[PDB]
Amino acid sequence: FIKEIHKSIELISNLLFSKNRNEVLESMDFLVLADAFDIELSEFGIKKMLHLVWMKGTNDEGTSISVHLIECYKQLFLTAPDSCNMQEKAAHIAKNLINLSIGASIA
DNA sequence: AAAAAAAAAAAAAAAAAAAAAAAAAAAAAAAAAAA
Repeated sequence: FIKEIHKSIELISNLLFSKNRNEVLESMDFLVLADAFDIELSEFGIKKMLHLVWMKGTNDEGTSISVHLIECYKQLFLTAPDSCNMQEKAAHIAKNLINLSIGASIA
């Protein structure tokens, strides 16, 4: 089942760049639900979410791709467990933001 | 607080109009021959 889920992550990393809006949105929700667990290649899928910052649209109904990407990365890398103070809230946020740019390419 | 209804968007198939290309017919011009 884990091998088939990894094949699924490999296919959803390609389906992120489709033309339908709801396909991209449910693909992003699937990758967020995978990375809420500790699936190994799921992080790779999250990297291909980062190139969804460019696809813009002035439609103004539902949630767009970038407006959903803000919420996805906010839940992933901009939160901490709520038993923390204000100080280590910012420390965990800054640790996640620093670790987001350690093993990074130019793109 | 949840469910139902209405509106908008998406996908597939079909139809209409315009543009381009092809074919046919008619007319005009030139040259040659005969009385």
